[PDB]
Amino acid sequence: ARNVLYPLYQLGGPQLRVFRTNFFIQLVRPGTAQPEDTVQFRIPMEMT
Amino acid sequence: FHQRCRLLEGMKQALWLTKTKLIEGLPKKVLSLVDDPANHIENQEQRVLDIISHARLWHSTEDIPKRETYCPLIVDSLIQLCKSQILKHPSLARRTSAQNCTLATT
Amino acid sequence: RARGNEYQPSNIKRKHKHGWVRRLSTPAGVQVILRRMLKGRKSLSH
Amino acid sequence: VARYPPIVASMTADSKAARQRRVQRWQATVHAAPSVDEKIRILTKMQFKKYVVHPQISALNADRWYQSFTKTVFVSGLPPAPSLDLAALRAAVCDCILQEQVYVRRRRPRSLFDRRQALASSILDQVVRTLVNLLAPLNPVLSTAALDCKRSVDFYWLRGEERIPAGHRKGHIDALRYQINDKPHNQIRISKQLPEFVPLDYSIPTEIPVMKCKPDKLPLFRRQYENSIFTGSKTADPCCYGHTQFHLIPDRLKRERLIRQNQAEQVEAVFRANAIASLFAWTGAQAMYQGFWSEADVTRPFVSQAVITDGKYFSFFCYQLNTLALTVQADQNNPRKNLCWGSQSQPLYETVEDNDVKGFDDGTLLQIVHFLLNKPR
RNA sequence: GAGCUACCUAAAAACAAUUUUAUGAAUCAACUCGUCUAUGUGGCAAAAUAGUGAGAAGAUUUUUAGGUAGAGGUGAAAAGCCU
RNA sequence: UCUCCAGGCAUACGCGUAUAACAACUCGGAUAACCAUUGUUAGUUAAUCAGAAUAGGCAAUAAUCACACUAUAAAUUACCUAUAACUUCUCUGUUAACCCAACACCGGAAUGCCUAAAGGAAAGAUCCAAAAAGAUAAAAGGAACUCGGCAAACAAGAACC
Ligand SMILES: [Mg+2]
Ligand SMILES: [Mg+2]
Ligand SMILES: [Mg+2]
Ligand SMILES: [Mg+2]
Ligand SMILES: [Mg+2]
Ligand SMILES: [Mg+2]
Ligand SMILES: [Mg+2]
Ligand SMILES: [Mg+2]
Ligand SMILES: [Mg+2]
Ligand SMILES: [Mg+2]
Ligand SMILES: [Mg+2]
Ligand SMILES: [Mg+2]
Ligand SMILES: [Mg+2]
Ligand SMILES: [Mg+2]
Ligand SMILES: [Mg+2]
Ligand SMILES: [Mg+2]
Ligand SMILES: [Mg+2]
Ligand SMILES: [Mg+2]
Ligand SMILES: [Mg+2]
Ligand SMILES: [Mg+2]
Ligand SMILES: [Mg+2]
Ligand SMILES: [Mg+2]
Ligand SMILES: [Mg+2]
Ligand SMILES: [Mg+2]
Repeated sequence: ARNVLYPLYQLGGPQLRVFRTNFFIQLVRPGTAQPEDTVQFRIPMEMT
Repeated sequence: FHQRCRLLEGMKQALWLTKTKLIEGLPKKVLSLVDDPANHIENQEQRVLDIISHARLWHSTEDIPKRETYCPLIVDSLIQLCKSQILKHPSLARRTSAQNCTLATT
Repeated sequence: RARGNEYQPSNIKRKHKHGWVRRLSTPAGVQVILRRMLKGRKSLSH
Repeated sequence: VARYPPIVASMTADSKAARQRRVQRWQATVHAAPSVDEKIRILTKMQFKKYVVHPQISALNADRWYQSFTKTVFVSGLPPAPSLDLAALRAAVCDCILQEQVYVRRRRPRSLFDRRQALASSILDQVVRTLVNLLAPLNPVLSTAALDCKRSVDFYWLRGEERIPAGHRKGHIDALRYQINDKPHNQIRISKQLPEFVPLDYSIPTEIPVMKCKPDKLPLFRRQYENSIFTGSKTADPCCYGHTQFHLIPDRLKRERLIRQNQAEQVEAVFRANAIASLFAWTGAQAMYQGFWSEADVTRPFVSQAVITDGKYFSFFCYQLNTLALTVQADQNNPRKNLCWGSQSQPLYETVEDNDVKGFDDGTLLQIVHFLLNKPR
C-alpha cells in the first residue's frame, strides 16, 4: 500500500500484513518485442 | 605470538622461547634421499623451469603478475611436481594436505 | 583567451554552495530564504 | 589476347561492396601472420561494445540462448562409444568429505552468509586433487598434467548482425559481439589432445534453437572492455589442451532457492547453461591457440568435458567444437555444428552424521572416475 | 560570490620514440604555452583562424573535492587576479 | 554503386527526452530535401557493470619487471585477544546526434583502447570581370626592396656586441 505508514519492525516483530491494497496496476502491450513468456505491467512507483 | 609478530632478535629469540639448539644444514639422512639418482624425476629441470615461468608469467592475463597470486601458485605447483612420485613410491597415498589450518599451544 | 564559459557545471558543488542545507547553516543564510519566501519565489534555493 | 581488368569493387569507395573488400584486406593480414600471438592480437585489438556472457547466470532458459549464441546442439545422455579398487577410491573420497566438514579446524569466516559455499569449495577442491593422484598410476597423463585452481578462461567471438537503431549510426550494420569470462573452480590441462567423440561433419536431425528477440530481452547487458582469448595459460605454455573442468554452482542458484522462486523446471537448466558456455569458451580458446579462427575453420574437432556440481549433486558434460565459423559471412554455407552431451544431476552423498558419510553413491563416483581416466590416443 | 582566476590542502592521473647519461640534459610527438607575420575586425571567436614558433621526467601538465572574501583574500609585484 | 576526406568507439562529468515510430508542414534549422520543429504513441530490464556489530592489543625495513643497483625529494583495511549474531536480493543509475560558450558557434572539454574493420563530404545552379584573400611556377639579375631580409626561399649554415 502507498501513502500509508508501515509499522517500524524490530527483531522478533510480527509479520507485516496489508488487508486492503492501495496498489492498482495495468497490463500494457509491449513497445519492443518480448519473449512470449514475458508480460509488461505499469505499476505505482512505490511498488517493489 | 601470531603470524604477523616479527621478533626483534630473530632466531636467537626464537631458540630461547622454544628451548632448542640450532644445527646449520639439513640432516644428513634427508640430504641423501635425493642424492640417489633413482629419486631423480623425469625431465626434472625442464618441468621446474616451466613451473617458474607459469607462476611468474603464463598463469595470468596480466603483463606482470603480483606476488599475492604467484607466491601461492609456485608452492602449490611445486608440491604437485613432488606428488607425481606416487608412480614410483606407493604409500604416498597415506598422506593428505589441508589448507589454512590453525595451530596453538601454551 | 575566449571568455564566457566561466560556468563548469557540477551538481555536488552546486548543492554544497547554494543548497537548502547550506543556506540554513548560518543565520544570514536563513534570512536569504526569508526574503525569498516573502517575495513569493517559487525556488527558495537550488 | 586482351588483359581485361578484374571485375572487383573499388577499395576506397563508400559502398557496401567496397567495405567488404576492405574487410578482406585486414583479414588477409591474419592469414599471413606467422605466429598465433599476432593472429590473436589482430583479431582482438579493436574494442567494441559486446554482450557479456555469464556461464553461471540466473536468467530463465539461458541454456537455449547460449545454444543460439554458440551454434551448439544439446544431446541428452553421454557420447556414443579397468578395475582399480573402487573401494579404495570410495574411502579416499569419503575421507575428503569428512576432513573438511568435521576434522579440519580453521578460523571461521566473518560472514554467516558464506560458511556453506566455503565448505563446498574445500571438499570439491580436495576431491579433485585426490582423484588426480590415486588415478595417476593408471593414467600416467595426469602425472604430468597441470591442475588449475580458479584460473580464468576467456573466449571472444562474433555471431550475427543487427541494424543500429538510434543516434548518428542509425541504420549501420554492426556485428553482435559476445565474450565469455569464466573462472572454473578446477580444471586439468594436458599437452596432448583428447580423442574425438564423433567424426567431424557429424550430422543429426536436431535443430539449434532460433531466438526471435535480442539477447537483451533475456537479461544480458553490453559493455566495452578488453577482448581476451585465454585457455587458462598463455600461448607460450606447453600445456595447451584441456582435459576436464570442475564447476561449483553458487548458492544463489542452488536447488532450494530455485524451487522457492517457482522456477523448479530451471534446476537442470542451470547446469546445462554453465556447461555450454564454460566448455564452448574453453574448447574455442584452445582452437585459436592452434591458429584456427572463423576464416580458417578447425580441421580437428576440439574436445573437452566438465562436471558441474552444486556441492551435493553432480552432473557431467562433454563438448565437441566443430565450428569457429559463426559470423554471418563465415556461417553462410556451414553444415557443421557444435555438440554438447549432458546427463541429469545425481547425488554423490547425502549427509555427514557423527564421522561417517551417509548415502554415498558409487554410480556418480564411477562417472568422475571415467572422465578422469580418458587419455589421448 | 574562489564551478573563472590567484594561491593552497587532500585523493588521484599522463609523458611514445631517440641520444645522453644518471639530468629543473639533448632532438622531437601527445600535451602545455603563445614568439613573429598574415587573415579577421558586428568576425567561426565580446581575443579566433591559418601558418610559424617555446617547453615537453619536471619549479611539468591535467582531473576531482575542499579552503582563504572586499577596511579583505591571493600575488616567482604585472598595483596581476578575485565569474 | 562511384569519387574523395581521415579521431573514432567507450566511460567519467554534465545535460534531461533532443531518443524511436507515426502523423503533420504553422513556428524552429539561418534555404530546400528531410527533419533536430509541432502533436500522438512508445522506450533505458542487472546478486557479476554502477551506486548506498562492540571493545582491546601492536606495527623500524618504499617504489621503479624488484633481483642485482645505488640513490634522495624518504614515499600505503591487515594480524591477533574476547564479546555478539547463527542463511540474504530489496532499492537506485542504464535512451540520444547530448555538455560549457546568447546559436545546429572553425572555440573549450578528463581517461582507456585503438588509427580506419570505426566515422565522414570541401561544390544550391552558372559564370570565369576588376579589387581583395590563398596556393604553385619564374627568363636575366640576386636585398638593388625596406624603418628593418618583414614575408617568402632549390636557404635554415658562421661569427660578433
Ligand atoms: Mg556568463
Ligand atoms: Mg574547471
Ligand atoms: Mg577551485
Ligand atoms: Mg619519453
Ligand atoms: Mg629538457
Ligand atoms: Mg623546441
Ligand atoms: Mg630547449
Ligand atoms: Mg604564479
Ligand atoms: Mg613594478
Ligand atoms: Mg569581473
Ligand atoms: Mg529522431
Ligand atoms: Mg516525416
Ligand atoms: Mg519529434
Ligand atoms: Mg559494484
Ligand atoms: Mg548509451
Ligand atoms: Mg552563426
Ligand atoms: Mg566508414
Ligand atoms: Mg558541402
Ligand atoms: Mg562552386
Ligand atoms: Mg614558390
Ligand atoms: Mg626568377
Ligand atoms: Mg631605396
Ligand atoms: Mg642598414
Ligand atoms: Mg622570416
